[PDB]
Amino acid sequence: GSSGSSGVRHTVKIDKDTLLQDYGFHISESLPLTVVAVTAGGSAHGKLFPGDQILQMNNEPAEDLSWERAVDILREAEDSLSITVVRCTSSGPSSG
Repeated sequence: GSSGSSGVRHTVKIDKDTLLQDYGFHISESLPLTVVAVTAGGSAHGKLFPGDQILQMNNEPAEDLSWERAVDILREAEDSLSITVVRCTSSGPSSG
């Protein structure tokens, strides 16, 4: 019975750019890896967005994985990076 927050998980791949010298999107140094910025038309264009919470990185549990560890996964990824995030929105109390 795999069920929970409305937010659905979306597995998207990423890659480093030759001009932006980065994987398009960025990540906060804090423990709770949360998309801080998402290039507009780069590698993580659309695939990700500033506000989501990383759930998996290169086939690894985010819970037992912190920014520090992720920083090593972002570089390790040579061919591509299998990053997964959730898509949840404040629905309910939202008033206008």
